[PDB]
Amino acid sequence: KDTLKAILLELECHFTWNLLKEDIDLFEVEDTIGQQLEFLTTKSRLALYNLLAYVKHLKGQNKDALECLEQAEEIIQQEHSDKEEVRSLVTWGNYAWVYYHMDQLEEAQKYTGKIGNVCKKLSSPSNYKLECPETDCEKGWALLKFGGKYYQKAKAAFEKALEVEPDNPEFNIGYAITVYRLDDSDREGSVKSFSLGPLRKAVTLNPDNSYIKVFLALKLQDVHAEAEGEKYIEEILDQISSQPYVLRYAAKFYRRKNSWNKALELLKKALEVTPTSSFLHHQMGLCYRAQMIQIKKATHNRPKGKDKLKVDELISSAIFHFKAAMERDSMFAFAYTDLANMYAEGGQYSNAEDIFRKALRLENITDDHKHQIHYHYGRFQEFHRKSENTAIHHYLEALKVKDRSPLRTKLTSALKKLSTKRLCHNALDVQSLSALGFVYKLEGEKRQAAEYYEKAQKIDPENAEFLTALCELRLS
RNA sequence: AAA
Ligand SMILES: [Mg+2]
Repeated sequence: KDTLKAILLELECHFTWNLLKEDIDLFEVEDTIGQQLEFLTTKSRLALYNLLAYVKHLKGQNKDALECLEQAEEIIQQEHSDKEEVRSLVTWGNYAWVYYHMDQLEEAQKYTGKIGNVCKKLSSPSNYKLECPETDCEKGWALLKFGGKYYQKAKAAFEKALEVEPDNPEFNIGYAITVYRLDDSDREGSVKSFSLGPLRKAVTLNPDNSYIKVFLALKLQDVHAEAEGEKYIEEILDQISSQPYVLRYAAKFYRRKNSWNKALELLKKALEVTPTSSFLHHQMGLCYRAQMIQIKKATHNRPKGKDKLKVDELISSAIFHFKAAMERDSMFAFAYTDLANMYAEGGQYSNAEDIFRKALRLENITDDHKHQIHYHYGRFQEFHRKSENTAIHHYLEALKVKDRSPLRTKLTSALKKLSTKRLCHNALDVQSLSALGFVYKLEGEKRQAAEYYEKAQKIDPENAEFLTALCELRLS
């Protein structure tokens, strides 16, 4: 039996790719995968059903997982008659792992052995896995689905597949999309457009694919070629209909151009197809907020008459959708911050607070996103609740979690104004002392940082944070 | 899916 458990780990499939269930909302993934099967016909059905099966096992539904794996076998027979045996390895891997979890050891073995046989047949240098670009590609996609944390591992996976077939249409889409997301991940300030080239190439290799095209259009918006982008959008919309995975990215395009009504039209159309989508609900709320803001700016932050009436309607709508986004994807960090921010604007602080505090307890979202929550809660504390003590705290956490980001200077500027103010009132305010300590340390003003920590330590001598700072402050 |  220990021999079997050893062999399982050697297999190449979802069970050995470190896809941790904690890093996602299991229901959202299971749901959206289901929706991708119905409404994203470009993507591999065999891959989605292999992934679905694994997801279902993470939900503790091993019986349904097998059923999913059966669908895959049928798809293997259908789409991959030729190259049947080699397309079965991942499916067979999930089978062996799923049966092992159901304590059907004899059955689990039947699959590993079935996998072993195929490996020597096409003698790969490994006994229970065969390196393959299509599998590297499936790997890339599963990784992507498990969120921000996996993007680099995803990128590499596609890179491994493209190493073999640099001109494969499918492979290029995966890579291009991955680099496109990494353009929007862990930004330090300005926008990134490493993905522009790979998308160019992806599109050329996939002429009829409007899903890949929409990313090129958005990436062209990002780099101030809005004209070229919008023409790409118009071409797509006249070329496809009611494909939620395409309409929603066109909606985004229009939204940023401030064409909110046209964005709302496209979203709504995507919605009647896929009404539970957290993507769509977020984008909707964003449009209502923006429209709401446009009015406030046009009335110097104090609308009267039908304006105030409209603004309150927009707020309520934006709340409805942010909440929907949040309820559908418990891992959707910006669903929480936008919801709470809108509750704040609405003056329902109790609701703002409850949403923020849930967002502050998400352990497994990325540091970049943790960082944004600390930032927004900090502002809520400062401007709505007027608690400078609490805001200073959260600006510090934001920087501690991620110190180089487009928020860096908003955070250090805020910490400096607040700490100075509070120190003009009480020169012995410790939190404010360690605050300027931390910031000056961050800015490289090593001496001023030391002075601030020394004043802090004089007040709170055996503080292990201030002792640590002064030390590491002496170590350059 | 925010900036
Ligand atoms: Mg999603």
